[PDB]
Amino acid sequence: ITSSQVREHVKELLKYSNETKKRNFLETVELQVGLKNYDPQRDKRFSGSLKLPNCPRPNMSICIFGDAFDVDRAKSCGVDAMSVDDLKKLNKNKKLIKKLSKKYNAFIASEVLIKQVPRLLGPQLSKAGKFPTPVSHNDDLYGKVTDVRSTIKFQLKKVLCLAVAVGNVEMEEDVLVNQILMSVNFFVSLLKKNWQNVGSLVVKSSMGPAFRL
Amino acid sequence: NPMRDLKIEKLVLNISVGESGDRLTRASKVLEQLSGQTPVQSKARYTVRTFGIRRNEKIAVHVTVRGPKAEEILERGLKVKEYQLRDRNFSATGNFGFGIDEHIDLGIKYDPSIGIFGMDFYVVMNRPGARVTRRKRCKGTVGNSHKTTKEDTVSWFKQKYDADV
Amino acid sequence: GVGKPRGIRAGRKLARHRKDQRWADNDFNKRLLGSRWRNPFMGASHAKGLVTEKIGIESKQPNSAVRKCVRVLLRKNSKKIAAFVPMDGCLNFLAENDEVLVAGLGRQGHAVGDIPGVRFKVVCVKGISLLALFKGKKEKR
Amino acid sequence: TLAKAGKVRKQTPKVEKKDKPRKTPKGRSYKRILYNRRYAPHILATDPKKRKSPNWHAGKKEKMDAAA
Amino acid sequence: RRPARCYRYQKNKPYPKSRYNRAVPDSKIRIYDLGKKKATVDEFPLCVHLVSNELEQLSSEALEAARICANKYMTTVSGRDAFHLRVRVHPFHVLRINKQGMRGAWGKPHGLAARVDIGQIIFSVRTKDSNKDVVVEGLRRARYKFPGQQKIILSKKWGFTNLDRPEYLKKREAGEVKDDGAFVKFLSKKGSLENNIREFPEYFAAQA
Amino acid sequence: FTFRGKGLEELTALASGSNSEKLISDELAALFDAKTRRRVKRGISEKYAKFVNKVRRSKEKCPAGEKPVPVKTHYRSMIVIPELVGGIVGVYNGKEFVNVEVKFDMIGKYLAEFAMTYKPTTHGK
RNA sequence: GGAGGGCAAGUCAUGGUGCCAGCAGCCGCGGUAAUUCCAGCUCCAAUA
RNA sequence: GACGAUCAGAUACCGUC
RNA sequence: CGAGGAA
RNA sequence: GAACCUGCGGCUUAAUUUGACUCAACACGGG
RNA sequence: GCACGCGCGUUAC
RNA sequence: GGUGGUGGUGCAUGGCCGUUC
RNA sequence: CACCGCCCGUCGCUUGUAGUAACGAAUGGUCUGGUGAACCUUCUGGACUGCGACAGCAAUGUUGCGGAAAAAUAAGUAAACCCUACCAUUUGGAACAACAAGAAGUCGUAA
RNA sequence: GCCCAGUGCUCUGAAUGUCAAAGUGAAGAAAUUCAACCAAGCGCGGGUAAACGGCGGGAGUAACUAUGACUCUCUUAAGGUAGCCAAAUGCCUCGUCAUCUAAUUAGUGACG
RNA sequence: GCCAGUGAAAUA
RNA sequence: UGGAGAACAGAAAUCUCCA
RNA sequence: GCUUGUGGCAGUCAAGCGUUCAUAGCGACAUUGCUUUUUGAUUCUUCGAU
RNA sequence: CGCGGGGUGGAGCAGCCUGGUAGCUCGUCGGGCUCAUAACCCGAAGGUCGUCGGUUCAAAUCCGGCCCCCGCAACCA
RNA sequence: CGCGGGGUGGAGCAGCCUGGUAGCUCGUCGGGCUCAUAACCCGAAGGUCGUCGGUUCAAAUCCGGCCCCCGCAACCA
Repeated sequence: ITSSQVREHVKELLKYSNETKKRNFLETVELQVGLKNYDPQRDKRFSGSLKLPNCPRPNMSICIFGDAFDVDRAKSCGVDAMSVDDLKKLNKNKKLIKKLSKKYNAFIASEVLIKQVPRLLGPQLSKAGKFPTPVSHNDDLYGKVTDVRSTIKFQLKKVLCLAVAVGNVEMEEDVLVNQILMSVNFFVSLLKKNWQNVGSLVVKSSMGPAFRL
Repeated sequence: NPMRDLKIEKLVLNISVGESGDRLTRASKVLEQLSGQTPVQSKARYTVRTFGIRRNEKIAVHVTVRGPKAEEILERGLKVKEYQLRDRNFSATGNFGFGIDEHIDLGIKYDPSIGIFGMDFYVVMNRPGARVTRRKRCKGTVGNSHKTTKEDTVSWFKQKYDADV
Repeated sequence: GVGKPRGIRAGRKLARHRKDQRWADNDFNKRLLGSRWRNPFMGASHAKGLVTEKIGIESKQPNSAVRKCVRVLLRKNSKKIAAFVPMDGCLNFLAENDEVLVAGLGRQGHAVGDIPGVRFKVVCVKGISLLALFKGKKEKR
Repeated sequence: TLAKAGKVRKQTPKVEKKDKPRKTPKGRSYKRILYNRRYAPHILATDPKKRKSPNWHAGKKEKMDAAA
Repeated sequence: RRPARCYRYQKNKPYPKSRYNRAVPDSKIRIYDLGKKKATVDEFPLCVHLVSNELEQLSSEALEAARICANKYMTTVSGRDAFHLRVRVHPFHVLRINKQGMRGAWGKPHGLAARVDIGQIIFSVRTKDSNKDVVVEGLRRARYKFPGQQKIILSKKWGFTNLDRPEYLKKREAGEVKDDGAFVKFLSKKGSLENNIREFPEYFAAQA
Repeated sequence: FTFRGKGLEELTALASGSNSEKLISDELAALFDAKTRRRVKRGISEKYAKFVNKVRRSKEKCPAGEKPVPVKTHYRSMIVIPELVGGIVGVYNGKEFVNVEVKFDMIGKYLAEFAMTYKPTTHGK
């Protein structure tokens, strides 16, 4: 709870383990949070790294599609399909628009809708996990998929999600919790007023918990 | 002499609608496709009775071509008016120019040629001199060449062989 | 007994009673109250007068008609009189300002069923019986 | 109105009266004739219930002769 | 009206009250020639004219009355063929009246009269010889009307009339107007034509 | 630059052909609608022939001063014949005679088709 | 002086009039076929 | 008299005072 | 005209 | 309620023949 | 005869 | 002075028919 | 002519009417306080005149007596007139108002 | 007589908005500057005119004619009620008709 | 579940 | 501004040529 | 207090009224004036008494 | 005179601010309806929009200038 | 200007705090019902939700920024 105990989630919580000495292999810590919890559309992000610094952790197939040319916008990589003859029948509704825009990351496709997005395609998907975000959709979905694959930084969109990092095993305290904060930027604060907008969260590394608030 | 002279200026084609659309929105198309060039509309500087109570805008189309599509003007010269225009009888100058009335008709209608109906039966004369004083840079008064259309620009709508003399 | 008293000594009573209960008669109450003298003729049977103008009056209830009437001025009395000119052409003889002799119509009071407020008949023009002027072979001036 | 005075009489066609063929006896004579034409024994003779109207002879020339 | 006190003088330059004084109570004499118009310019010659000798304002209505009684006789003993009474004054200067109960007031127009310069010609007419006294006696009338005034003068010209110019027009027997230069003779002067003249014509232009 | 149906002249030769007998030679027959063909092929009247000639005189005698002598008729049942073009025939309708200038187009059509028989309705109340 | 009733006397298929002119003592007549108006005819009543 | 309601209208037939 | 208001 | 049909009113018209008007007028005058 | 207002009906969604 | 009249009075009328049924 | 029947009032309209009371005037009559013609009577008055005696025979004159005209007088009958009250009989008066009668006026509906 | 909307007065009233000083919280190193709540009062609600005072205006609108108890209206609390006048209030006004005069810009009696 | 997912927005 | 070409424009509302 | 427009009052000319005639009696138009109990301008005299 | 409102059948009222059509009631005149009589109803005749001009394709309609009507305002010598 | 409440048919009122449907009354317009006449009833035409944008699939509806409306508050030199 943004208090002294931050370094109790960090410093005092960095060698908890669950057995004997402390092992003999590398470490793996971070600092959990989110993306903005807005609705993955209107306003929740912009630009600027923390860091932070990471990438996947497990899988990365997100979202990118629109026309017959959006497939190759997911061929030399791996993404979801919006289909062509579906935006007039079933390419969006609940578990539909989901499918294409409901993965884990967010979305990195382009744009093309017309008079249909106030309760179907572009619509039903927003806070679900996608609704047309900033993925430099013009050359494709790879270069700006540096904001959708690796490096990172920590593009935090769709539904929660983000990253963190600072050191290895044991050598951080005030800058461990203050490294977790450092592992937060346009995700912990931003422009006009943004020093906080949530309730709680989690964190650790592999040991056991962090802040007991 | 007698070294150079005679040519067909431009084919000043113009209909005079008198509304907005989808009416002028037509005299356009019509013009445009009888044209190949596009359609320079016409203003409407100001108001009175018979409608046309609008500020300078929407009430006719201008598109007017020239040169190679020369004959493209007399492409109904002879035709449209049986190669006969304001004839008789004094000073052989029979109203250097040719009467007209509005044109148009076409939502279905069929191509032309004549048809399209009467139209802007002019785009005509006024004697001679030189070539580009309508120039740019070092501009100027044409020469002192030729006859006020008439005794000149008549004897060259007289060798498109037709009636007016 | 009945209301009336039957005493040989009570004649007076019965007498005064009759003199009293008798006022309930209009015919009585009428002549008794010198009423006849106050009418336009002053009791008289007939009256002379000057024609003030020939006016016409409308019939009443089920009848609709233009009655011929002369407004007369009685001589010594000097009253405005409504006088019905009898038979057909009659009014054609009455010239305005002539002298006329008038009499009532059936008992001085109600006018003939038809007429409205007219109580008199015209019998003479310039002292010439109307009937006389009504029949050619008689008289005319 | 007024000028509408005696409209009727003026409009009536003056018919003339049948200039007495002979005369009408005035005196005991008239009362006599009447006595004869009605109360004379030949009329009091036929039923008193079936004797004619002293003017059914409305002057009808057709029934005037049938009786006489 | 308001008498002739707003009468003959100056007291005010000349408020011709056009563009600047809008409300000129309209004129009074919208006549001017009233007579045997469309005249011959021969025919009704020898004109007698009525000159006023006194820098005054021959009022509005006044000029009217002039016309009135002018024509009255003009005709009444000589005919519609006899007159032609050229107005020849004419009535500008809109005069005004007056009416914070005495504090700075300019005039509101109040009738238009005209400035008879002492010597100027007023309501002056023109007619044939046999009309002399006719005309003359008549114009007398006016002089008696109209804040007089008076020339009742007999004339000549120029040629607004007969009019001496007598020996003149009686000399321009041959012609009418130009004359003028010497060139495009489209005033049929007689008689050949062009050829001859155009000979002599340059025949002198050449002598230079 | 306007022309006419089937050639105004071909018909004058078609109608007044070798056998210019019955007003409507079997030639003109091929041209008319079934209803008209019906009539002529059935029993057309002779009066319709003397009326014909009445227009004839009106068309020539009149100077080029384009002033035709109106021919009057009740034969509203007549079907305009080729040679009937150009003349102004007065046709009765109910009240008076109607003058109509016969154009090339009104042929094969009933002469009555132009003599308005009733004035349609204007309105107000 | 009357002839629908009271009140004696027309059941005229009479003419004119058309709620007008007018009648009517009181009932009531009259708005195109009036038994009461105007008039003819014939009737009744009292009869110098 | 003051109010509610009812009525096209209700200072009336009901209702609160 | 997509089964039709007060009636 | 819909489009036609037919009758009545209305308004037009040279003229739109006229009867009939709550069941006891209006596809009724055999219309 | 047609700006329309009624009344039997014919065909149908 | 007649004929004839899809001309007027159904409140002058026959005949017939509707309604009360 | 039978509830699409009867029917009431406000206001209006149409055609009309001058009542009862008061007041005004007219005629007549009475009361109150005065002015008061005329005449009966009264007390006067006494021209004129009759008688007797004396101045003369006589006209005339003095006086006594008697009758007696005008005048004047008081009380009285009391005409007319005025004033103060009251009665009777007639007759009069107006805009607005009022009353009378009528209706398929107007608004509603009392019975 | 009718008007409580206006101005005043005055009641427990209003579920809520201002609203000062101290008192409280937050922030700086303080000085200090931001906060939240906060009596009355205000504003909201009601009564109140033998309290100050108020008391409309135009259109149509038959049974010669002018006419309004008629309705239509636009309208502010309410739209002058009994009563009363050219009056010591009436502009035009010397109001119009009488009445008192030979005569009345006076009187009085009427009429709105 | 999810790679499928519609919809206004997908969860153990 | 005249003289030219007018189809909802045709006094013109507005369209194109020319002195 | 000037001034006199505006008020008032007289005056010339004679077209007209005055049925016959311009002036007995009056006079359009046009024009000359007097008047200082109207009114209007003006601000000289008097608010350091009217 | 200065402000502001108004003249429309024979009368009293509409139409004008929203240019193209002039309406209502009475009165005058004719007919329905009815067994008939009232009543009641229909249909006609009738306006030049005070008058003069301007915009305008078009004026009762918007705009003016005169002529009277009412209301305000007012200092004449 | 600072606080707080509000603009939705032609008028007066709803729907908004509870996103998907814009309702009522009068007025305008048509029809029922009735033997008929009132009355009474049904059905239509008509709102862009002041205006601009944002969330949103979706906005009169939640959120803003302007434009007027009312209420509080107020110290200008």
